[PDB]
Amino acid sequence: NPSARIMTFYPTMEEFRNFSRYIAYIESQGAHRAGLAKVVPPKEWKPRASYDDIDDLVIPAPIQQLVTGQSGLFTQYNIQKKAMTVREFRKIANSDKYCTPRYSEFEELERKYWKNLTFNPPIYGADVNGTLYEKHVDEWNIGRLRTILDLVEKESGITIEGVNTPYLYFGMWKTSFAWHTEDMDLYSINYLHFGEPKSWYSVPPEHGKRLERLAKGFFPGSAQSCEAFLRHKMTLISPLMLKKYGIPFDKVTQEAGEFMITFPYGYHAGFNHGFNCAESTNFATRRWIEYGKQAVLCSCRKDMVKISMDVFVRKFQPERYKLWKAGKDNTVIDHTLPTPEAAEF
Ligand SMILES: CN(c1ccccc1)c1ccc2c(c1)CCC[C@H]2CNc1cnccc1C(=O)O
Ligand code: NI
Ligand SMILES: [Zn+2]
Repeated sequence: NPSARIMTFYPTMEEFRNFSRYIAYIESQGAHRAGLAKVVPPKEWKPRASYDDIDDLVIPAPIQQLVTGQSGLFTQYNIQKKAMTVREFRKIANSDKYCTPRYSEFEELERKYWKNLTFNPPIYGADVNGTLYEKHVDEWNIGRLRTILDLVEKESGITIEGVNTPYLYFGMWKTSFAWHTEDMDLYSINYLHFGEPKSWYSVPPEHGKRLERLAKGFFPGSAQSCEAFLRHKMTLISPLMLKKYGIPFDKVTQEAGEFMITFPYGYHAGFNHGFNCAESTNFATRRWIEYGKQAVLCSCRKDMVKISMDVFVRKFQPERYKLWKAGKDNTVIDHTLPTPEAAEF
């Protein structure tokens, strides 16, 4: 993938069943270079029979997304509103006040998002704990992907909501997610259960540092008081700004029934087209371990997610454990490289 453009894959039912193995495969195809890949599941697979019995699902902490700024540079402040059900949410989303404007191509809707994101602030039903997968679905179950990320819970005994457990997100037109990589520069998996699309921007990991330098240059204050301020998930930057400042990036639109995968150190941002629900969690591979050792963490809030790397270094890099404990392991990540489990392909 030497254009490092976002790739789309259409696995057969038989490639689909082994999760970590399909991640290994898409990386043998270079999919990680772009930091984001789409995986369209085989036509007959479905995580759940239907979605008409969730109207009474509670969204404990929904957020109103106030955005402030100009000239394609913005800050998103996420204001916690009272508890509300899926029904109350859908009805707000589908109301004349919040529903999707007229468009006849993505590009038009993109211009409206960037022209209108600081007006009429939407509500996003984000960070809801739960899965919408039926108890019995065994393929790509966000609730139990069975990757090595599982050592945190199984060996360290630590539960981190949204990271090693699943989150649901109820979107409405113009709800957004700011530029970030995942906690600890993990992978993530994102499945759009139903509703209108979700659009994504990605920066290849091999160019992530340029995006940090851009953002640092634009938010010098933010940058002095924290080493990884983008991890606050409050910074929006338009594709025109990226283009203007020579930041390589791609876009893709995710439709209902499709997975998106983000890769370690893959910066992304994006917005929902209308009423929808996505499910997400983080996951790892062998390659991730080094990103975990090297990830640059929020130096400013007492609350942020940090995973102790010891369990992974003892198990998988036993030979380097003391070097590492001794600040002396200094491997350099080559972002172009597939995870070792890719060797078979
Ligand atoms: C600001 N913030 C905060 C973090 C720590 C402590 C206090 C606040 C925070 C944290 C998380 C989020 C938001 C805001 C804004 C809405 C969305 C989610 C991110 N959503 C995605 C991420 N990657 C990919 C896709 C999506 C998506 O929406 O589909
Ligand atoms: Ni993310
Ligand atoms: Zn911080």
